[PDB]
Amino acid sequence: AGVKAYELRTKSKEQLASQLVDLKKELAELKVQKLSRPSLPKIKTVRKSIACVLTVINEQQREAVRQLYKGKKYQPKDLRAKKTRALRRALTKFEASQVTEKQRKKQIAFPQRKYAIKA
Amino acid sequence: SHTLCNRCGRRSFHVQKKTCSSCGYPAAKTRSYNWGAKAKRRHTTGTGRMRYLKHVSRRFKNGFQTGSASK
Amino acid sequence: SVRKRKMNRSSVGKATRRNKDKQRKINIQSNPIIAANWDYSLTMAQNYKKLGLRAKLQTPAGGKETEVVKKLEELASRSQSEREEEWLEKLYKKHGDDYKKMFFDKKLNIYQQSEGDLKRRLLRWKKRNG
Amino acid sequence: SEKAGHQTSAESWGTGRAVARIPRVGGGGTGRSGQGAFGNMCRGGRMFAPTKTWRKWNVKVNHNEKRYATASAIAATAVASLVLARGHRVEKIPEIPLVVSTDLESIQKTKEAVAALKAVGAHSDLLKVLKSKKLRAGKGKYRNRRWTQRRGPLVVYAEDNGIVKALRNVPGVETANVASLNLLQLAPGAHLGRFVIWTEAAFTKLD
Amino acid sequence: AKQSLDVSSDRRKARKAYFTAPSSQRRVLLSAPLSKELRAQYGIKALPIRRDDEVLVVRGSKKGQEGKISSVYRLKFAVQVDKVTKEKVNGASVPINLHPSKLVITKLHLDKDRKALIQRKGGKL
Amino acid sequence: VKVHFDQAGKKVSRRNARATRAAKIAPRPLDLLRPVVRAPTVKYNRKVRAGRGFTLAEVKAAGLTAAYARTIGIAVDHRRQNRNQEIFDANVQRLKEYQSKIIVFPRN
Amino acid sequence: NKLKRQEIFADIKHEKNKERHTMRRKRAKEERENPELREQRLKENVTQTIENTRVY
Amino acid sequence: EERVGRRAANLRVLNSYWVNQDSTYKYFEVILVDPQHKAIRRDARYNWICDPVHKHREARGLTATGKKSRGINKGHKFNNTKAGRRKTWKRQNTLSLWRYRK
RNA sequence: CGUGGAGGUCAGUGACGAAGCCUAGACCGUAAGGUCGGGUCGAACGGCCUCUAGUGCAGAUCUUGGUGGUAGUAGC
RNA sequence: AUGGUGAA
RNA sequence: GUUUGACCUCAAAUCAGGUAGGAGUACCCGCUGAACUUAUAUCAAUAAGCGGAGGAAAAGAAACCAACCGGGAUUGCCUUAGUAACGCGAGUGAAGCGGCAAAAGCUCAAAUUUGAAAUCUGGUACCUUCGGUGCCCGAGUUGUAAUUUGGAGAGGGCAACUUUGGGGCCGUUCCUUGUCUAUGUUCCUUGGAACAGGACGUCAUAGAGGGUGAGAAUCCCGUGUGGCGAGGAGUGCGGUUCUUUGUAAAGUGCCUUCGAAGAGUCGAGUUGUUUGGGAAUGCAGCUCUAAGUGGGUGGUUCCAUCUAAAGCUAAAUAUUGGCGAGAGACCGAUAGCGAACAAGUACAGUGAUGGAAAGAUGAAAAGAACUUUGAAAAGAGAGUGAAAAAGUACGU
Ligand SMILES: [Zn+2]
Repeated sequence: AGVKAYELRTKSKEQLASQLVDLKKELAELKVQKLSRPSLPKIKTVRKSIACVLTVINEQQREAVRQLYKGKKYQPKDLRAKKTRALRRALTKFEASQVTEKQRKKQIAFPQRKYAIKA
Repeated sequence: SHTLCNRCGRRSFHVQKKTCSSCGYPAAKTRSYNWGAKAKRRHTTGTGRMRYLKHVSRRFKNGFQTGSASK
Repeated sequence: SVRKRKMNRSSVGKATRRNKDKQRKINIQSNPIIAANWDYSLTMAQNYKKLGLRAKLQTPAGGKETEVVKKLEELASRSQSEREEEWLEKLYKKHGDDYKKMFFDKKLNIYQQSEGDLKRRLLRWKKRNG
Repeated sequence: SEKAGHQTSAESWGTGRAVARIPRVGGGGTGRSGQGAFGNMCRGGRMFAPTKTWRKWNVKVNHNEKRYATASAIAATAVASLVLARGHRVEKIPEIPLVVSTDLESIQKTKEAVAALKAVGAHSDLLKVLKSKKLRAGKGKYRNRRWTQRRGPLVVYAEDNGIVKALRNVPGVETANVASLNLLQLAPGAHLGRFVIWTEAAFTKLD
Repeated sequence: AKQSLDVSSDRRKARKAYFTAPSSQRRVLLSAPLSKELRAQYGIKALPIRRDDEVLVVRGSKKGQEGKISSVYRLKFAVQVDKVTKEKVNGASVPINLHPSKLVITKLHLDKDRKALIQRKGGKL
Repeated sequence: VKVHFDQAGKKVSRRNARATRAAKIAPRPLDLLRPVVRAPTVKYNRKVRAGRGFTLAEVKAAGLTAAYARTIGIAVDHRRQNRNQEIFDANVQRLKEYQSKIIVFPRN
Repeated sequence: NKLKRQEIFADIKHEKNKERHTMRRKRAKEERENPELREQRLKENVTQTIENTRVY
Repeated sequence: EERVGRRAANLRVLNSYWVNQDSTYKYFEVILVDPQHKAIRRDARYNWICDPVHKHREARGLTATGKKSRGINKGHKFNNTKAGRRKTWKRQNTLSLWRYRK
């Protein structure tokens, strides 16, 4: 068997670091004993556990960074979206929909009407 | 006569001229000409790995959605 | 196409899309009455003729009241600010109905409005009061 | 493909080499070097007179000639001997041309439609289809042309109320309107006298 | 005759899709009919076949043989049934590959997911 | 060499676009109201054809202003002048018929 | 790939045949040294002829 | 315009005018608009320049001087060059064929 | 006369064997070619009216591929 | 002819 | 005041907020650009090279076309038309009108808000965050806020004038996406295997298609029609509503007073380029350089049309590149893209570059257990498989 992400989600940073250190030590010991046996499948399991622990730690760090950057604009680029280079620029919806006073007055005075031509 | 090129490693880096006769290194623009259709094909996008360009089409199909599922 | 061959060979998976059927299938979404009566089986011109609504005002190129009453059925189906009301009250119980005198009221008529505008505003205020 | 053949790079050695003057590929080591190219006689070379997209595909036909052909095809359907010579099993039809009551157009279920067709002597024609189903002969088996079958009876209606959908699934049977009366359906393979099952409304509207 | 324009009646496309279909799709592909006795019970004709299910062979040289499925070979588009093996000349026993479409299910291995699927498919339990 | 192999495809695309426009524009007749115009060049001086839009004078005579007329799907031309008092009368009659035959829904 | 399949299995057959030949030679030498081993092997190995495998 | 645009890549060329001249040099004043600035982006009268289609207008000759140099104007004076000097070659050198030959 | 494909047609042929190939087998036609007798073969093809062409080889110091005399010779 | 490569 | 501070200019910051490089390149927009090929003409405003964006690009609402009873953005097709015109040979070669597809018009400059720079960038605290409010600072008066582009337009008075915005919720439209929705495996013959023939049943708005030991509607996956969901885009619209705000804004007719239009620009001159263009129009260097009842474009001694030297705009339009789909009277391993397979791979070249050969066992490896001659390779027995006259050198 192996560790589960949801189980680690309920552990503090220090506990996650200790678990990561223990798993790394176990992986190193297994690697030192790799030639002792023809094949030990537990190496893959411990590697997957280490990867999951690292992912959980990175997620916690990123959530903390987001929390400490809450509210203020111009947040670090990494936390921003990754749509594409072209879509980031070019008149975001509010700027695109902006209308001058004259055009707004003309639209309000003479808005497009719905009608039918039989009677 | 020639050495491996850092940009492409084609072994076409002229020591005397300190430039690559294939990709044009260290020129800013990668060397390529219309008459060299075979040369263009040999270096056309897709021959390599396309680490980021591969998933662009898949991401667009989802509208560049951001977040996570709701279960 | 080198890119097409790589994509087909790659295990990433094509972002498959299917919208050919929806090109022919169009849903009317500009009127509730028409939507409940529109027949997708018939063509746009055929549906317009069935509902009685003209499709093309000009003569169509080439060769060639059941529901209209519903639209006609639905076809047949301001206030003054507190400060403005107070100012009109001062005009009233300073001059009454003599708009000519009110036109020269420097103290109350801060803005030199015409007699017609003053009388119209006074009538509007009266309509909502005694 | 236009680029076919011309992709290879080759040049003519010329006289003095005691070999054919056909252009040959340059280079060496790959084996392809020295191989002839740029010729319909050469393997992998450009084919003589490559086929081009701008070949005349469609053929213009006079409208009056089309109307005459359609009228002749329709008239050929009223002759039992001519229809029999077309291969349709009309030996047991009550009358020719066959006219059915207008209620036929209102049939929705396929079972009812096929039962009605069988009851009017069209059972033999229907059975003719689904028995001649044979695999395509030649290279057309793998070009979306695997299966071929004999044409079934044709049903003509003044207006559609479900008959077209009812008879769509049954093999061989085809449905058409009086306004169109497709010549291809009427006379498949440039052959006159197809078995057509008309309707009272369609018969009246034909006038 | 097809009516939707989003479905292609091309032999080449169907052949390419079938051979390159993923395991998840192959699970739907590897479906076998249920015995009429079970059909009256659950009111369902065919269900996906899994290892724990018991099936009966009704086609091929091994007709009339029934047993539990040892494994589901999705890669080879075949399944293996217990007691259905080919005895090699060396004494080894090799299970005989069988397509699920040629086998009739005599018993079904019930589970929460299996019961949910049966209910979703209009069946009764 | 260019060959129009997409004639049927182009026709289908145009029909689909018109159907989509009708779906988006259900009550209006997919277009505006055009005037009657006499063609020039002698050879066509005796031919009457649809124009771009009614003149300002025609719209004013019809009983409505150009700004409001444009919202009722009436084409208005600000550069076309009136010189013969028969096409003007025909256009006025056409505009009156259009006004009589139109039903306008309220804003709310 | 046809060439890959042909080449890979061609080498495998040669190695298998060489190993079988060496094993058979060593077994023959040991049987010459110890004939009883040949009898023990024969008592457990049968040619499994069609006649010997009658199905009653 | 091209010289100023190349150096000021982030800027967009809007127009230019003459200011002074010399026996050895001629001086022109060029106006450029920064589409990145939020003031221009939120300005309806000028937010159109932010569209990517208007990138390097002077390079494609879309400016007042560029359009004039292309001979794009209404009148018989520019009939032969109404829509450029390149598309005409494609128009005249293309043999149009229909499904049913005319 | 013959072939690639298509519309029609024989409710055609065919795992009780379709195509191809071989045949010191015969039959039919002046011929292009077609039919059948026998062996291998295994899963498509043909009788006939039309449409269609990348449609028929004895050579082009022809192209791709395969095999001989020279020759177990010169030669290493 | 155009675009590039090398060099007692 | 022998002194301080402002305006203007010039530099530094690993200061805060921002952007351009390149790749791709079939289509577009500009510069540049030859020869073979044919008797300045012509290949040819082509090939190649250079710079710039997109899903289309340019152009686009006349200093237009016309001399008619006048038409009224640009764009693409037919037609005009192989005509005018040029060259007068060879040949090149348009455009108005007419029909079709689609139609949306607008944004600045120019006359004082002056009884109130009322405008906006940026920092900060909050909120209902593609943003909103309060405060602060700066940009701006060498002009940011209202209106107007001759189609005029503006300041006032009279209609017993007319009219009015903002934000959520669910529905509705679209995108992604999961799922349900009919019928034999009945009998006989043959076959290794029935998916083959005959007999008897059933569904068909589902007999397109694929797989299952050989041609399967009824074995499965699937197709026809409908049903049930989940996550996103959006104000295209129907309700539900919470707000409205203020002597606030807009539209029509009448009466009065005003009433502003783009200069090294047109044009002439001169030197090169472009067209088959006779009024080189158009574009390119430069001496010169104008008026506002004016100027441009034309035909007749007068009249006809427009208002250039500023800009934006979806539509019909192109597409051998990209993503994703539907098809072929197309080729079928010497064919078809060079590449059906370890194909731009092996391989050759100091390098720009060139560049192939290679598909199929058998249904299932059941891939020959075991004996035996064999430096190693192959055989002889024996055996699976319908076939080894299918041996991983395998469809014939
Ligand atoms: Zn390089």
